[PDB]
Amino acid sequence: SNAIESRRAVVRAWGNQSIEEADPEIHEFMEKEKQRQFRGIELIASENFVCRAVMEALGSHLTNKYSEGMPGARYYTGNQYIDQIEILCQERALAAFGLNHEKWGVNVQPYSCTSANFAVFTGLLMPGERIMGLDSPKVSGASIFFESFPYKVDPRTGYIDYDKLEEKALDYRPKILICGGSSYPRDWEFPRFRHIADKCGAVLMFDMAQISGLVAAKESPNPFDYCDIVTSTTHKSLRGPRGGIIFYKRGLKPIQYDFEEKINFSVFPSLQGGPHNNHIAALAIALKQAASPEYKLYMRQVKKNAKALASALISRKCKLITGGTDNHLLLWDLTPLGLTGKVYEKVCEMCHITVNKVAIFSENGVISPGGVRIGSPAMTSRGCLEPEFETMADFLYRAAQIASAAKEIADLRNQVEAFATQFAMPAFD
Amino acid sequence: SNAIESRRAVVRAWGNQSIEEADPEIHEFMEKEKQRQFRGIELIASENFVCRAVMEALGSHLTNKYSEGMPGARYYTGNQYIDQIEILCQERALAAFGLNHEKWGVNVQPYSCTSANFAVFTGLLMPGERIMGLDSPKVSGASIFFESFPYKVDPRTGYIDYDKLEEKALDYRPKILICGGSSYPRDWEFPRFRHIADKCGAVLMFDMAQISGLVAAKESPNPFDYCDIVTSTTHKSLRGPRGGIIFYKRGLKPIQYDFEEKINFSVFPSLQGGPHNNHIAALAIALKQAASPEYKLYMRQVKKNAKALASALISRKCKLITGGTDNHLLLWDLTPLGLTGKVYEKVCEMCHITVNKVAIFSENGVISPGGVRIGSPAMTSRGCLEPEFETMADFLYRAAQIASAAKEIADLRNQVEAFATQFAMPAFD
Amino acid sequence: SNAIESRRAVVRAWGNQSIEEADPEIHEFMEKEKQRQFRGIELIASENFVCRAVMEALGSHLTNKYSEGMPGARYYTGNQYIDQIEILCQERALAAFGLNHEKWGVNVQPYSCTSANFAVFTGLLMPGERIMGLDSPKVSGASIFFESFPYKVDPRTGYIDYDKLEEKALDYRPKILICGGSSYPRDWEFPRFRHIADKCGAVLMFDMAQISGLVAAKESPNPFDYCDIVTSTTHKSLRGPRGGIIFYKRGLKPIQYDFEEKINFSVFPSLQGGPHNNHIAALAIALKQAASPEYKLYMRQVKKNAKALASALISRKCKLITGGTDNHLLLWDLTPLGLTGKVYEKVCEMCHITVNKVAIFSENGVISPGGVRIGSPAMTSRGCLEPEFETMADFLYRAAQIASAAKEIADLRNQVEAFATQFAMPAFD
Amino acid sequence: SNAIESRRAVVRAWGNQSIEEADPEIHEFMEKEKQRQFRGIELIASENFVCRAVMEALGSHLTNKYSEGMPGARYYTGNQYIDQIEILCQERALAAFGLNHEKWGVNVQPYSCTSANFAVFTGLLMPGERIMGLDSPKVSGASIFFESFPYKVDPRTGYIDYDKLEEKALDYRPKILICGGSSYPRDWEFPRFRHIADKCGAVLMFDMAQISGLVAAKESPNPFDYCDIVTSTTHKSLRGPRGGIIFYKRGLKPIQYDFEEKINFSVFPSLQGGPHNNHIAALAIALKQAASPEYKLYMRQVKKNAKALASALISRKCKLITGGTDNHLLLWDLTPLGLTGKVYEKVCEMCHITVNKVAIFSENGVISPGGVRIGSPAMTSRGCLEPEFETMADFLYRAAQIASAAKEIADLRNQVEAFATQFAMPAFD
Repeated sequence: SNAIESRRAVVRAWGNQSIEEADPEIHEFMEKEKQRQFRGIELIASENFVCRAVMEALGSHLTNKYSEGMPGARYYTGNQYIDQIEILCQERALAAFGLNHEKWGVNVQPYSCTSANFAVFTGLLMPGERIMGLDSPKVSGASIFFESFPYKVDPRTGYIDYDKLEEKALDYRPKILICGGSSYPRDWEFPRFRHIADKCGAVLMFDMAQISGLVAAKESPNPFDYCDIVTSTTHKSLRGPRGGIIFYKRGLKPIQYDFEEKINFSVFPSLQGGPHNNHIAALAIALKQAASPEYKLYMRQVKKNAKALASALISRKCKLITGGTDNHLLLWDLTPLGLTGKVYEKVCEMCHITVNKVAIFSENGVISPGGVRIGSPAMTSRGCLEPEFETMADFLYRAAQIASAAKEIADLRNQVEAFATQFAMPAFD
Repeated sequence: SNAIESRRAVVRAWGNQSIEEADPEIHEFMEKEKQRQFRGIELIASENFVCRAVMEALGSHLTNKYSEGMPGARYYTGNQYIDQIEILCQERALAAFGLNHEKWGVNVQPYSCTSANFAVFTGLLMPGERIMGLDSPKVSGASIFFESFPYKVDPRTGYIDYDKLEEKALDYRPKILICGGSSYPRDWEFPRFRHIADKCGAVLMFDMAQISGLVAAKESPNPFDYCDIVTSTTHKSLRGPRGGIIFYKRGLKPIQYDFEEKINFSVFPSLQGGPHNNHIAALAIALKQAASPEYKLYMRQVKKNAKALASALISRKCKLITGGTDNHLLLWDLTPLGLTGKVYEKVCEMCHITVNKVAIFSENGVISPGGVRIGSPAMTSRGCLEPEFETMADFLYRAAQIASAAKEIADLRNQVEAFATQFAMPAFD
Repeated sequence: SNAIESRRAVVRAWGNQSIEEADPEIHEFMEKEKQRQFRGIELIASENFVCRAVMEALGSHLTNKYSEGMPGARYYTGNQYIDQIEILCQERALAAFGLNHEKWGVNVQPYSCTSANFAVFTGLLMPGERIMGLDSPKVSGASIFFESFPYKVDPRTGYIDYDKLEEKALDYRPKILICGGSSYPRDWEFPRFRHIADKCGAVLMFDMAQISGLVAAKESPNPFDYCDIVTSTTHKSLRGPRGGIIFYKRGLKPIQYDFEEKINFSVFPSLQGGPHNNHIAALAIALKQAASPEYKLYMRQVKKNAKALASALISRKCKLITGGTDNHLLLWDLTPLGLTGKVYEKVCEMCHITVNKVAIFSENGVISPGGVRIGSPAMTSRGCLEPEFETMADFLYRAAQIASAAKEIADLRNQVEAFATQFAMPAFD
Repeated sequence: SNAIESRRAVVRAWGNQSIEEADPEIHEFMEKEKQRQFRGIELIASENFVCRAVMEALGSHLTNKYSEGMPGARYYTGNQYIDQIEILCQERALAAFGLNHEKWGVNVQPYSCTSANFAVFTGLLMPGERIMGLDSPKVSGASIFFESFPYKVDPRTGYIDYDKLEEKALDYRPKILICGGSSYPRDWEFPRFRHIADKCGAVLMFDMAQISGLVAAKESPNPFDYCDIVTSTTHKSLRGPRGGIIFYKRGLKPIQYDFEEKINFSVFPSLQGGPHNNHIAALAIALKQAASPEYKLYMRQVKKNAKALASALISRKCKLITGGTDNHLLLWDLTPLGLTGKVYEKVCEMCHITVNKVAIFSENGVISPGGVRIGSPAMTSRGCLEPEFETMADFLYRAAQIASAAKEIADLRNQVEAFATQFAMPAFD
């Protein structure tokens, strides 16, 4: 039919336009942002670069299909292939962390790690029961609808005070004891948490926001040997898309485990709509890489690049909280240098160096504004080895040296850009 | 440096792989799903096809940047270009609906319409205050943390009973009166809601889940002349990515309006993490199209394709709830034909026809399982005009005729596939 | 010992003083009030006159023993005889209402009927769950801690609309459906409440504040044939001391009944301290009286006196809500006469007539302030028969005639006093 | 009239019967209890002996008038004289504790100290907000409807650890910080509580259940110098009737004070019905006595009798918690003697000695069941001086010697009786 043929040309002329054709203004901004990422140093601990395959999935046709529900029993029919993808993504999630499907289940639908945590609480608690997690020195949604009693690192050392923690948890008796989160540069002592959770009758939950990739690479201690629930992000050290994961115990107890029905129903229909199918397939791709040998090398390099950068700052008499790092991030007290995190943040940005401020403690226990947080995963994905992270520490210290005027920035920005533009940007050129 | 050059080839060999190279198994499933969409009839009222530009944004590099916060005051530095994009997206959102920035504000960060509704409640209510929305004939997250008292359509007619509604709202006095949602095939009488909300002291909220595109095209009544809050999806009639929007009143009242601080803080940091930057730029692209003249033609055709399909079913003595539709969807009572929605759902799927079941009322007021819901936006984007929606009604009725055996399916599937494969699939060939 | 002997004189010198000796000022005020009760007409439906036995119990030595707990299981020792009194009082309560101890249990410790109702809610419900009771045309403690959705009488008739109530209860699904309370001048239809409670899954509670003596005397329908929980006052028509009672079902269901442990534990130790031993023994005396033939004659006179007062107002063309009464109280609309309840209230008081105002409806549906409530138990305990209640109707009407003029109050007060002093006052001379 | 005359005989025949006439069975039980109090040693710290004036008020005609509301603003009319009594009682309460009416207000309606505490919470706090008080080593109504985080004494010493308490309060940030309650044998340090309350932003409440007479007599530190709210019982050391009191700050702050309207409205109509008029007049009598020189001598003897009983146990090598007492009560650890509190409890009862068991700590930190609590107000009101409290220590110890053998109980009971009957019983002969 000639009418049907001209109908196809109308669809294609709309459906098949590129960004530069369809929205010149958005394309201009998206190109300026590609240059910004290529021409700067990315030291924000929670940033990374996704590969092209992850990007192809993110920008694919699976979003056209609505898939409310969980695989196998879907609200909408026509999900044969979306179901395969999500099951494969579930299987790969269990495999990346060496989990057995008879002891662990996994939900890959949370829109983010925050939603995933909130989903755990909603599934396991009545509104107003007691949770107890780590706070940085009614804001969060968890503390609006639940009673939350955050614990704190020892101001004097930067490390968690586990004895005070056991006292608090025993006194308060939360239903969920949460470890993980914020920006803690050392290893969590999962045995002591398990011991504490056992004594006070709480479920033990690990939020692996910042370190899921290290755990997968067997380069951080394994929470799954000790926790009952583990949630994670998918975009940080894992290098997948935005999103979150909920892992939970299954089967008989050391009466069965309760989590699976409650958590699934809490994700949908309670708190979310349909899943972001494009994100789920992208995560399948990232989770298949998280289990590769190549990815284990990357994570080892992340850990080694963070150490090399820490050491270079230590050799310039910088005060780092806990004195270093076990993982990929480090917290730098700028108060000795007479600087605040806010001021330093803005000077670094003037030099194509992105860091972010964080609240820290002074030795005496007062909250200081002079904290900055940095990390290695992003520039490690761009190819940087240890010599380059030492150079970057030199940029960082020089920026601080400048900000102690509280002109010469042009030199630093020129040097940072000359430096950064030497390294590939994944999925582009 | 030769070392730095080989470092670039390592990054590129990982960063620049395609799906078919990097994950053959996921690529197989994603290709089977492209064929499924191309070779079938998509009649689920909430599905649509995104264009390539939207897809290019969805699969772009903006996700590498973390952008916690709202534009202008960001937690992380380095968001100059992401801020531009989100502001442009905010401006375009106001423009698509003819809103003035001095009377309306907009947040484009909700991960979905559900999150966006939940965000409104969290920002405006204490846990446990009274909301009152429309229900289909403690499940939802809103009813877990808030006291919710759903109202119902008149079982006898399918239409909302506004007099009973005014009585209920006056008796119960909710803090928020919500219209919109589920799968209501007629126009909402915003004047009566405003009248009812005024009498009982509630804020008036419209959830335009299903009809945001019609509203934008000035082809459905305008909620913004009457509501105080309007939330919407972004992937259904709008043809953007997944996501939600919150619009809210600003400035002086007919003491200023309160919504802006509360709703923004509820989206972040309370309930969400950082925004899905790729989704926001994709939405900017879709919102710039939603305001075009071409898009107004598309929506007019959606409305006309839904009517043509309704009429063709009416001429075969099908019972449709309210007897037709004002918009893009229609609800079909299959009980006369001696069928349930579940059974019919599975037979259609055997013929590459996707519909979804919904609960409906019988005339006497008992809940019937024989409801099915269908809609026109998806196949309208593939180019279908009214003659093709009449053909599709013929497929639908024949499928029902078959399912009254409660063999000849091969003929129907063959005919549906021969039919569907005549129409372009946006962004592909 | 001389020492020990003189120590007795000191104790007696303090312990054995009369009120007039020890507190002349309080004695003066208490004599003024005794005169006021004797020289006045007491027409407040809630008031009555306790006998000397009740007063001797209220003013006895049982208060000296602290008795936290329930009988047979008390916190303290020394309760051998207090236990027997509370047991006897429990047994007499069951007997007064014809109840069998292995289908009904009873707790006589509540400090007041309000406490008793709140104790039931605390025991049976989680904080924030739904109750539904009658309201007069946040305030109550029940509505602060639970979600209350009150129902109302039909404004046009004064009677409850059981069809609107069944609708509301099915829509709202309360966990407790309460009847009784306020000042309903007619019989509750317990069979309809039982049917409504059954359809929506609620516990059926009757608060028999006003009519508990009428029920005891078999002059009002028996709530225990239908309810699951029955609370009551003890000082109104029962003529006992201040306090409340909780009756609850026991044993097998037509799994055992839940209430006993939950309700007792809510009374003590959750909401109350030790019981008022003086009040429990007083109640034992009143409950023994309530089961006797003489009390049945008193309640019959109470009904006949209220009926005679009503008919006398009716012949003066007064408008009474529902047009009369089934029990001991009536509601009178003073709007036609051009008076407010509060204006008429204070005029009556000048004439030694105590009544109290109440909110009522007008025939349309607006709240009228011209309601007054009166009832017969107090003056029936003073000996008045039907002729004396017709005299009192004449006083009431003449008082209203005076207040429509807004002096000759003096004449009406003197007539009320000459009238009221004709009648004995229980327990004095 | 002959009719009217015979009607008086009927009323008098019922109204004027004695308990012995009207209820022989209750009279028998009440005489048995009068003997039991007279022939026993009452060492329960909570008990006391009301005088005849208090009993005549408790057994008077004021109960016949219903009096919902606060004085000067009552629901009903006819309250001219009841108002003056409650005013007088309010004034005497302020006077007994040296308070000025334009810095402190008082509500004398609470049915019990427990009711009074709960009324304060309901008035000052939203449901689900945080209180923090002392617990003995969900249960209480406060913890069902609010979030309670109890603090505890230092197990090793019996004293409160004010440094751990300041830490807890800063961590938990309660809205009300409560001191007082349970059975603390030592002085509360109000200055530290005020400092803790200030640092964490809480209202400071003192529940003076046990020591309200000592405070009135100036024999215990004055809580009103530091607290914002003070509740109290009325029947323990005050020797009044059962009931409670709420004192609250008024007027300008060192914006006005919030408590008055919130607290009064919580008492009535939220949580209670009308007040117990007989109890309010009784309290007026007790409060007048409490401000008199004679009462100050009684409380001094109460302190000296408790001190003499303690020293006698101490010389028998008993272990008392904190080693003694500042007030009227002491706690005794029976673990060294090899006894449980409950075993010793029931033995004492066989010898006409009333004590009650309590939970205590061992020196390590485990809960011991071997606690017993005793105190001096009851037998001091019967006339005992220090020598008689030393005799009583000998009874107590000899009782414990018997129970370590787990007969010669008979000898000890007969000695207790011969001893106890030496002493007068207030208000009888």
